[PDB]
Amino acid sequence: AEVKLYGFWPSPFSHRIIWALKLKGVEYEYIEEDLSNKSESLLKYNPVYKKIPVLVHGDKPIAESLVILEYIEETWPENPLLPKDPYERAMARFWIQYGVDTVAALRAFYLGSGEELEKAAKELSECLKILEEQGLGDKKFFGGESMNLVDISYGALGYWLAAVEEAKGVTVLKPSTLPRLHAWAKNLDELPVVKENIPASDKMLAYVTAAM
Ligand SMILES: N[C@@H](CCC(=O)N[C@@H](CS)C(=O)NCC(=O)O)C(=O)O
Repeated sequence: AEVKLYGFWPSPFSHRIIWALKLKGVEYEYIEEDLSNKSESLLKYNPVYKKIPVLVHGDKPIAESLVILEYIEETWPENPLLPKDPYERAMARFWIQYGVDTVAALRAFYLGSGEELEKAAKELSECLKILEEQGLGDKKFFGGESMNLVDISYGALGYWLAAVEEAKGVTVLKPSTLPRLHAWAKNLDELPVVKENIPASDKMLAYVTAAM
């Protein structure tokens, strides 16, 4: 109500927006899209990309999850998900942009097989070690003592990557090699705002498996 969210159930890109809206207490109408039979509404609201998610606020559409998250932060500023200091805001945006590199590494791992899969697993691990060492550090959350937009952007490193790891038979994010990032991902997975708003583990696995 007031806000509509066009999504796809198994997509972390959609889950990101749900978490942000719940952290802001904003009520929304969720519309599930069939990506092989896209609604007329989705095609009208996101003509450029024809992708979910799309947030519609008072009949005006915002596409692209990272753009939507910034819009939510600016439109409902209470309970900030970005810091005030411009430098710390720039560091948040920097690590969100590093998410592009992370998604690419996740994608190569997702698609890898044989000695390719072992390559991509090693490269994903190296990508995550940089994120852990230079991004997260010794903080409980990327946002410090509470989640910020960076935590939301990387939350898929828990439930989603875990499902992919199971399907692939290879675990990359593990406590022995990434103790701080693994603890972060586990803690985020156990947070009610996340745990209540991701698919059941069995459904998530079933999905990634199929996709493969
Ligand atoms: N950069 C976009 C990516 C979103 C995206 O890739 N959405 C996929 C589903 S996870 C999609 O809608 N694909 C349309 C299609 O399958 O043709 C974002 O962050 O919102």
